Amino acid sequence: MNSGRANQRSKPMTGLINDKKEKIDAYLPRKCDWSNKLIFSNDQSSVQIAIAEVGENGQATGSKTNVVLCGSVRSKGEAHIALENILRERGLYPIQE
Amino acid sequence: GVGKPRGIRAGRKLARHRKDQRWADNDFNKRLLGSRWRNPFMGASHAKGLVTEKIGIESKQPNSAVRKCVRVLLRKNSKKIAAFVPMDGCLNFLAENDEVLVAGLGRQGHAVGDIPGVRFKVVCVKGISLLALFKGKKEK
Amino acid sequence: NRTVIIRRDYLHYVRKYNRYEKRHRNIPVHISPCFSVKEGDILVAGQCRPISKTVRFNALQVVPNEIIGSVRKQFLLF
Amino acid sequence: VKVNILAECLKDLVNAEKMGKKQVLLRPVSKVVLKFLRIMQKNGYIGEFEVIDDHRSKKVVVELIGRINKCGVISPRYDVPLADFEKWTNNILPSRQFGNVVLTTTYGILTHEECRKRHTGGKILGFFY
Amino acid sequence: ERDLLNPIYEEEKQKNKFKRLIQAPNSYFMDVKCAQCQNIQMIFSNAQSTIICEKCSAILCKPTGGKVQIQAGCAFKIKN
Amino acid sequence: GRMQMKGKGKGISGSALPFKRRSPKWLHMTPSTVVDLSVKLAKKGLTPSQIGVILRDQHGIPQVRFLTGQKILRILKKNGCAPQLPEDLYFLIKKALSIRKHLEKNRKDKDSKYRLILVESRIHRLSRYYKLNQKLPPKWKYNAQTASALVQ
RNA sequence: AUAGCGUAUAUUAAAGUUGUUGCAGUUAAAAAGCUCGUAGUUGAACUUCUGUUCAGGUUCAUUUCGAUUCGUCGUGUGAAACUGGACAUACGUUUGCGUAAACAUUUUACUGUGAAAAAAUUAGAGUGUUCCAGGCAGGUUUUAGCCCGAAUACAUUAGCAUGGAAUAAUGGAAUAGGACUAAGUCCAUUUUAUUGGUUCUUGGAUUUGGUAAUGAUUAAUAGGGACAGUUGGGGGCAUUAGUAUUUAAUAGUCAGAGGUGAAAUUCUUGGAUUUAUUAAGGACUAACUAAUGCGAAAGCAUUUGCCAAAGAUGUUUUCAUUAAUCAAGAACGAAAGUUAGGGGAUCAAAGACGAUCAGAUACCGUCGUAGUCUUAACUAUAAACUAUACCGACUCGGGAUCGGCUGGAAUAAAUGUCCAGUCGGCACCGUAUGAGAAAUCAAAGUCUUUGGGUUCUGGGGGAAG
Ligand SMILES: [Mg+2]
Ligand SMILES: [Mg+2]
Ligand SMILES: [Mg+2]
Ligand SMILES: [Mg+2]
Ligand SMILES: [Mg+2]
Ligand SMILES: [Mg+2]
Ligand SMILES: [Mg+2]
Ligand SMILES: [Mg+2]
Ligand SMILES: [Mg+2]
Ligand SMILES: [Mg+2]
Ligand SMILES: [Mg+2]
Ligand SMILES: [Mg+2]
Ligand SMILES: [Mg+2]
Ligand SMILES: [Mg+2]
Ligand SMILES: [Mg+2]
Ligand SMILES: [Mg+2]
Ligand SMILES: [Mg+2]
Ligand SMILES: [Mg+2]
Ligand SMILES: [Mg+2]
Ligand SMILES: [Zn+2]
Repeated sequence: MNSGRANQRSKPMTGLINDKKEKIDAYLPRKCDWSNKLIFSNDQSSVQIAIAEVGENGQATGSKTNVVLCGSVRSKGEAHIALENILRERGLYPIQE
Repeated sequence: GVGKPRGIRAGRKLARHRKDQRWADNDFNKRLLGSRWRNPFMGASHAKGLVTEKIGIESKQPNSAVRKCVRVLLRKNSKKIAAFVPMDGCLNFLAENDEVLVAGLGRQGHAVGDIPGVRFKVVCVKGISLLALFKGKKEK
Repeated sequence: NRTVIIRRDYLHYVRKYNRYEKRHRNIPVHISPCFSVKEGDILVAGQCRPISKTVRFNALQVVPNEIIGSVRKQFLLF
Repeated sequence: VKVNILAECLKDLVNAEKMGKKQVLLRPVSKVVLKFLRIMQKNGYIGEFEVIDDHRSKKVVVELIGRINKCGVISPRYDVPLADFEKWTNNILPSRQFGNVVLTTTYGILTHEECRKRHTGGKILGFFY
Repeated sequence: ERDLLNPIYEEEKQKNKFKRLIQAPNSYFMDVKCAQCQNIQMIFSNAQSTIICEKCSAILCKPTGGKVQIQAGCAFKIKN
Repeated sequence: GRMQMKGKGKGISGSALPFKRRSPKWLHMTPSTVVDLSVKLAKKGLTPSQIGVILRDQHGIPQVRFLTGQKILRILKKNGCAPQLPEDLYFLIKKALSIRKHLEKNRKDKDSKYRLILVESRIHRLSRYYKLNQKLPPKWKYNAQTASALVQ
């Protein structure tokens, strides 16, 4: 039962847009990739993990997946889970052999 | 929870409950039973009276002075009232047994500042103002 | 004698607390001998000229029904 | 003693959204709870949901992402004439710009907006934003 | 990893009967063979009071607290 | 939860009906045969519940209504053996009376006086139900002396 | 501030310090000592879901376009929620010209329209009273005239009319002639210009055949009841023990015992204290005894027997909303105290004394009455304390504990161990990106992102319970 989660990412995020179709929003916060919360200016503990892409020779491609996680999630110790699953849905975990 | 009914047939219990608890609010209480009317002014704004006594009243701690005052016999009530006489040497503008106009001190039934327990002030002497007299606009 | 009392229950709305309140009214009605009236039945009555001190209403139609327990406690708003 | 199944299911829901949970088991359930969910889903907040038939009342699993800031019930279910709409949208909702107050009407259960477009009103159920 | 909709068997078996998704009971029914007269009877898993085989009147089961004590050489199979 | 125990009364005793509504496959008794047994048991003066138990333990009949379509009492009604006063109320009064009995003799026993108050409370509370639902004669009352001669 | 500006008093905001929205009640004022319970308030889930096609608008989007213009219009195409047709076991018959009626659809609350509606007010259109308050007038040389206004909204409750599908209450066929239909029997019966018989209709009742799928939703991790093995320092009767205090008896022995900070009142040769053995008499259940148990709370701890009662667990048992909370009204309710009898060992208010002290009518000591215990009765109160209302959900982790149950393991093979589950209790330890003024709190959390149900209580301090 994945459907809503997928549709959620289907379209891009937009700050405030007036009728003249400007973007009014000073910056577009990163949102957590698990809980989907907003990443604070002030968030002491919010984290962005970059994980490398691997060619069949073991080579790093220089390509990176970035997984953002938010303070409440790491803090509750959900992180070690969230990450793994975020890597499943992106097709990067488990690691093939 | 909240200890308070929420329900659409609950209307009267709610309103009655308020009609009760409302009594703990003081101004409501004092209003609702006549309290105003029994006070020495009989609900009124000011009152006229006669001067029984000129009296000094030693100020509350931590102040020392002699507050000039008068005991007045209110003409409407025939109640005896202890009233303060404002500003400087205004106690002199008063003679025993004059007509005098008296008002509240601004606490509505309570005493102000260092004068203990005295709830009233002097406004007029015979016909004239204490202000008029002080600044020496008119003469008694 | 040839007179019943009828009872109408209604919900009066109290604006402030924004809910209702259960009120009732008792109307004396006149019964023509042509009706069988069990206590706790359903009555239709038409307005009428002043027959007696209390009675301005006369019985038109009786509907039979069964009430359990006393007639008072039973509350029908229709 | 259970009063208001919509209230149970709604509060349990909000709780699990708030705890960052990925889904909710919801029990027991009614028409109204399912129509309310069909409403929130249609409107973008919850995701797909599944109904489970135990021979009695029922259970309902709800996929949530996270969107819901709050979703409440109002009890008692007051009477909301078209005139009173202003009140309830100002009192209940975060801003004019979004969020819904759901109502039962003789035309069915509606976003308060659906009610202006259907021109009716009168029984308040809950809200979500 | 956990899904409420597809809960794991060994887990639900461990849960209390009211806390499972299908809310399924723990009781069974069994065919019991009297040690003496060799009759077959049906007995509820947690059965109340006592059971005597209809042929020879000998004692098959004894009541407890949710267990029935199958007495002596009485052999049984669960029905399902 | 448990009625009239405030504070801690609250727990779950079991029964949980399986999902399959169809009667079980291993069961070879015709619904008619079942109705026969249940009525025999009934005429022997058993309770709808006690009948249920007997059928379940001894006879391999898990749920009688899923077999017949009629619950046990309804069967008893149609087939005419009827438990005049509902088993339900019957036991409550039997109890309230056993407490009367013990209490007339030990008059200093306070707990049993209070327990009695509770049980009678439940009795009236059940009376109202069975009355408004037409299962009891409308003028029927529980009194000490009236109910003591009342088939209990 | 300003041709005005001080002051007094009532009242409005300030006040979420009266709270429906919207407050507080562990310690700031605040949960009733505790249960039962009527009014009141509050109430689990299920029923024409749904799909397919047509049209009308109303919105939306825009790599469709256009036309003109300072932005509307037309048009796309698809996409919505409608609204309304249509067929699908599917919001009704039947009749007269999209609309009436009659029939049928259980009633209502609720909601949408509409009627009925007093002006002045208020909101508000028009209008330069020189502005403006405001008024209802005005504007124009086309002048024995002309142009134009005196709007509209609002008008809460209850009556009235009408559209309604949700929600909420209530209904209907469970002793059924219930429903439809055919055939009879009665009681009425408008018309046939009139009375009489037959009839006809019609409209009620009733008897019997036939038709139909004949008619009873689940069965709440709601509640009542049954039953089965237990568990408990729950209760009431009987029984019964045990040392201990006090006293007595019978033996012994002697000069001191007591008591204190020292002491003194006391007791002692009539032999105390002390020792041994018995006996009398009232209490009291030590140690085991615990962050253990039960009871509604007050409270409950020796043996055995009897009497009724209880939870939790176990149920593929039965009932089927029977439930939650609760003004009335009731059952309890430590101690102390009261009334009438008993009883009286220990302690022990009052009291008598010793001492201490400046004074002690106190703390200490020697005595000692009421009391303490008990029958019948009253009394209703406590820091009656988690100072924390009850029913219900939901939000972290961890061992342990008391009672059931379910498997498993070891042995010396069991009312005993251990292990793993789980239901219910009493708690504890961590922890909260939850709460709080904090102390702290796994509730005191899911509260301005403010509403699950229900009683109670508080509104500065004293006066004053
Ligand atoms: Mg005030
Ligand atoms: Mg002032
Ligand atoms: Mg001072
Ligand atoms: Mg000057
Ligand atoms: Mg429960
Ligand atoms: Mg204090
Ligand atoms: Mg309901
Ligand atoms: Mg049709
Ligand atoms: Mg002795
Ligand atoms: Mg003794
Ligand atoms: Mg113990
Ligand atoms: Mg005495
Ligand atoms: Mg001295
Ligand atoms: Mg003594
Ligand atoms: Mg075992
Ligand atoms: Mg607070
Ligand atoms: Mg904090
Ligand atoms: Mg803690
Ligand atoms: Mg609140
Ligand atoms: Zn045998």
